[PDB]
Amino acid sequence: ENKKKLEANPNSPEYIWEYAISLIDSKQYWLAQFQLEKYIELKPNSEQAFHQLGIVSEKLANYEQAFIYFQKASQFAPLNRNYKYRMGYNLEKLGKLNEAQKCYSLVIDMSHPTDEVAQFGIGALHAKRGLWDMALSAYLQHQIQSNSQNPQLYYRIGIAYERLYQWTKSATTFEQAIILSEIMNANWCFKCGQAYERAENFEKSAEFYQEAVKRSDNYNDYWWYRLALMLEKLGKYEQSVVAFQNSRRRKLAYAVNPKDVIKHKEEEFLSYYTEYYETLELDEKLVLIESFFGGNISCNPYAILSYMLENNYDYTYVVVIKDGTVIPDNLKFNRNIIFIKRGSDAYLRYLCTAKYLINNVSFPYYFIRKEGQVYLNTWHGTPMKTLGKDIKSPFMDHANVSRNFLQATHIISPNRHTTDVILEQYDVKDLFSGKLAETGYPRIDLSFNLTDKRRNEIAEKLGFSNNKPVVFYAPTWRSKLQYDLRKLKSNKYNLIFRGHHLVEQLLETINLDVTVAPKDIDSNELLGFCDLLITDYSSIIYDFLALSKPAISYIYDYEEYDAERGLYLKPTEMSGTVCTTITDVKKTILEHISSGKSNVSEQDIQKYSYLDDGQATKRTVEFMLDKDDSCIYKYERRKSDVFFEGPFIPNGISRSFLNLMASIKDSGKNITLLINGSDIAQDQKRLEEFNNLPSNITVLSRVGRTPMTLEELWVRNKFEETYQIYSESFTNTLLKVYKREVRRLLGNSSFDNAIHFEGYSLFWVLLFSQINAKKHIIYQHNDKYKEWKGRFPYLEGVFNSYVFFDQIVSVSEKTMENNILNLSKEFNIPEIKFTFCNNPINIQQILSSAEENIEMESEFTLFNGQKFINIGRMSHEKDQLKLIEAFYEAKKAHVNIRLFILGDGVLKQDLINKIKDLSLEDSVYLLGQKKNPFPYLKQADVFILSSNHEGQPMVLLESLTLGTPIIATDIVGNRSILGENYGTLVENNKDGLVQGINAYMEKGGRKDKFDPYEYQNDAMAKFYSLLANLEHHHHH
Ligand SMILES: [Zn+2]
Repeated sequence: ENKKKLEANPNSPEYIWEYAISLIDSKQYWLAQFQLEKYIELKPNSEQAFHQLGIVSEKLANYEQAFIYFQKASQFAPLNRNYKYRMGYNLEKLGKLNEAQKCYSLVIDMSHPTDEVAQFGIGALHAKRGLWDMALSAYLQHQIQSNSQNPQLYYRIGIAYERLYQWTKSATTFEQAIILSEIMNANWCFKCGQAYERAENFEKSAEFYQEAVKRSDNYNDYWWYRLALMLEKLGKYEQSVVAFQNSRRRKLAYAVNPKDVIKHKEEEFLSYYTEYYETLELDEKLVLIESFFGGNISCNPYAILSYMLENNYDYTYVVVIKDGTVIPDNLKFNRNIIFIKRGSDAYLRYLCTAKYLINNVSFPYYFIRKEGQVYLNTWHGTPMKTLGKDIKSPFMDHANVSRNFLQATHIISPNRHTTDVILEQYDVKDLFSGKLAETGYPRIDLSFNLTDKRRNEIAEKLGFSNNKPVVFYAPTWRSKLQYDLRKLKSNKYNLIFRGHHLVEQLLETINLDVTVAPKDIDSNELLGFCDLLITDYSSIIYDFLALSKPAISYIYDYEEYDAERGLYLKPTEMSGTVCTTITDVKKTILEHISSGKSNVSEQDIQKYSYLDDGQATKRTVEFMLDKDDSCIYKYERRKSDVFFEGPFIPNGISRSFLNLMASIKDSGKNITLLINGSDIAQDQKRLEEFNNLPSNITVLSRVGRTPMTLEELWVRNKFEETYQIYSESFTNTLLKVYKREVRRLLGNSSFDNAIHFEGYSLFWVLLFSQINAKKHIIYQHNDKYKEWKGRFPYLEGVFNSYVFFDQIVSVSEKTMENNILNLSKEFNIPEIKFTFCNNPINIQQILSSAEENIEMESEFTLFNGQKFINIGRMSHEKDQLKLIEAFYEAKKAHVNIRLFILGDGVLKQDLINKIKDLSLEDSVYLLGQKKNPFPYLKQADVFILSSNHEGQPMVLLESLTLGTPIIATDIVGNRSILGENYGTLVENNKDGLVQGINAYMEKGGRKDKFDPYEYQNDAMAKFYSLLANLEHHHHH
């Protein structure tokens, strides 16, 4: 490329070496030979010079001079292995076979015993240079000499055959490496199908192309394309089209570009899933198995997979694994089992194609059960600590589990205790539209039916030559375990321990009689293998009680663990022998080993283990395939109404929602509330307002992003940017997002009424329009047109979405007509859709707050003539300056008067400044912010509201139920609640408030005849009139 003979300045080793290497890199070997001879004349001790001369002489086919040069280089660094190999190669090319073989032997003996030349011979170093004829010969020699059966060696042999264009030998060799493999490799299956194609065996080529795409974790369009070609050559045109259609990750005509649409990586990942969800067909002979997020293959899903394997069920099985997941022995060398990694492309496709899904915890947030899919959630044990909706530690942490139960069609239980706890503590009893059957855990079958074969294999895999008793210690995650395992050192029994992968790795096993159970052995097999079980707070004890063996509940830290996790059971009512010290554990072990007595109470077996007869897996499988209804827990579901309040900001909307919740709490219905848990967990005051809900409220929280296709992301982003109605197809595309999201959150649930109570959040307006309900209702708490043009642009999208609801309910009749005037004609909403419903009040709490809470009251209210009260925020909208000015004028005519103000705010200091101006320091008192103002509101004589803007003046009704009358400025908020019949209204000026004070002092409080129960009965009757009859379920 470059001459570099440019520097004709001679005799310089630097320039000579520069020119020589440039000649070698340009493959001008004969020309570089003379320059390296000149360098050796100058520096006759450069090891690199002898290295290059050996390379040059070998490229020049001077094999004798190559050996001489490589030898002179090797004695410059006898620890260099590449030199010794090149010595042997050039001797082999020379014909000196024996001298070369002694060289190869030195190369082998001086190599680390897992470097490739150790397990695969000297041919691996030929392969590193592309010398495939010599690599194949050495591979074949090393296989025959070692009788090796390593699949990796057969793979390297097939690679050599492939680069020699001996395709038939390459294909058959790859098939051996695959057959000899513990788990079939997707990459190997492609190399085998590729070689079979080049050999023109199309049936074998299609066979292994099919294997490759079935087991490929990542999407490979190339492999789908090659499979489709081979299927076409075979004449299978239908399957050829399917593979051709799948030769593109995205099949749909989105008419949009992914680069301009996708903002976040999660959006791209979810877009592939959503297409798979909508387009891929279910395989009626496919079963997916997942246990503990693929971290291991154990528990109930493993027992079901094992049962259906040994009974030869006609299925293909997909087992979900992670990196480094240990594989049980009975699953190796099985072509009917496909291992795919969680979260991969194959994971998403198989979640959308497997007809039968089996899990013991939960699928991730994006999983949606397709129609015709069977999802069996087995769970993973009898619960013993605080669990689910009572765990406040991460807010709404159980939400995806409650989601998964709503996605499930079948659920199994080990005992009625677990049935009650799961259905109640995950808030899904009335919503769960599937089937729950009490079959007992199939994992217990692995303990009952341990074979003498497997028992002997576990014994030799452990190192137990004698039939000494086996003691199994399996505690839960939370040093003492070191002290406890020394104290249990004994020759009388074999001690087996299983704990957390972290605990077992830093155990220091010497000085210990203990054996850490290998991770390839199931815990239920260990229960049937052992003779005595030691545990503390693990649900594995209830797998044990039906095995007629002694158990020990060793609970040294019951105080600490109960304080942290809250245990269901007291110490005296746990199973087996309850021990609090380690010396008592050893004493109890030897007592029971010698006596042979059982120590498990039969009352415990009747509570938790009455279903364990070693046949639960047949019951579960027949239940899942809808062939055995004998174990179903049939019960009556309540009808359900679903609500949305918002993010529970403490405001007028939340206070009205809480009052409505208190009024309907004993209606015999399931009141469901949908929330966004992340929007509430941030604010301490939002959580406090959320915690005031009645305890019977079923609560579901959205988890994660909404899965959307490519065009669905564009359509949504466009709508949430322009808020316009565009066409029928555009609207249907947008609404398809929210019907899918309703399914993701609720499954096949159905409700009587879906009530969007907030009326603001656009996401929840479109979502509630798609809930399967008999009636869809959305509230209006304000003048929506003023809120739209004042603060919230997205309210335009809400107005263009009122078409998707049946009723639009305002919180007052005045507000209703205002909303009709501003929205009905402008947005094509029929007048008949609009209605109103007065906000409910909690009469019992108002009455209880005023009469109870005998609290510290200022001495200046306790003694006076006429008392006037006002609660506000000093936000200028309350306008307390016009109040104190009307007071100064009203003190003239009548003087035996006092006034009190509650609250705090910005315009505070200006109030105390005005206190001295009117010289009323002893006639007006500015009390603090009171956490319970109802004692003051009852004991006062007049409640004054001088406000200029009032949104939800509910204190006005509150005071009137307490029997203390009202004077309030005639603004739109105070008139919407009072009108002309309740309370006394005045103009919004100083003179109007003085007239109201003076009119009260002559004539008294207005004789409005306000009945709090009449207002409550009217408000609730209007509410119940808005609900549905026995009408038909639908979505919009
Ligand atoms: Zn409807």
